[PDB]
Amino acid sequence: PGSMLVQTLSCLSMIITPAFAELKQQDENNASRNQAIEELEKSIAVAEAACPGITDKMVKKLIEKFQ
Amino acid sequence: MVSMPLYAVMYPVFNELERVNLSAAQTLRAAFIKAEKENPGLTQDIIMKILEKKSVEVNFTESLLRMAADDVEEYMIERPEPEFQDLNEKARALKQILSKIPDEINDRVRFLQTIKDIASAIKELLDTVNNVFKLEHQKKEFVKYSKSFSDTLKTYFKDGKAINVFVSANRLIHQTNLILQTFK
Repeated sequence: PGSMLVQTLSCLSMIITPAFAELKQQDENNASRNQAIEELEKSIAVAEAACPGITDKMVKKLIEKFQ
Repeated sequence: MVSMPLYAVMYPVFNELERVNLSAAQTLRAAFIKAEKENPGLTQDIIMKILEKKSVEVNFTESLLRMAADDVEEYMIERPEPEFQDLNEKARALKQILSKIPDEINDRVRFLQTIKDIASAIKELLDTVNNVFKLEHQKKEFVKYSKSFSDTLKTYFKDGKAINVFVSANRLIHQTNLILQTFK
């Protein structure tokens, strides 16, 4: 359907993946930190699969706290 | 306990996500808890990086301080004894006053009043803890971070760097929450 467009527009692909990549780049040799980051992204993906759009809402509310 | 950025920033977001889907929300919460558990300071990095990627320009610790006065339910005391009700009131007051710092620090008169208010609130909170006692490790930690806040003020009036005051205020709020949780 609109599969590719939906996931392309989701904050998972738009925000989370690059952000986490950079977070790893902050300390590229720290194994446990990078593994924590990877597991976290995996779990966010699980949550997104369980409820499409929830990452968008997480991000939006997040920034709505900081305005 | 979890880290302050987690419970103060992310936890309320997780709660609001529950009406969307409870399972997925619980997944998010548990995941963040585990990630922060494994590598402390990570939640802050995540939040700041996300704020960066959305071009939200505001100081993280200042905003943290601004939003840090609300109750954390899972840590809060709901007991019928006078000592604990007093504990909750005093702790609440301290957290609120400390949260008002970013709004008052750019006006020296107001800020000079805020310092007196904070001293008063800390005195009363300590009174209340003493009333509960009739443990001491948490009291000592609280005293240490109060003193640290005082010293931070001393440094601030010299170098004028408010960010340090924001940091100390946040840590004192976290210690207040720790008092709450330990007495719970």
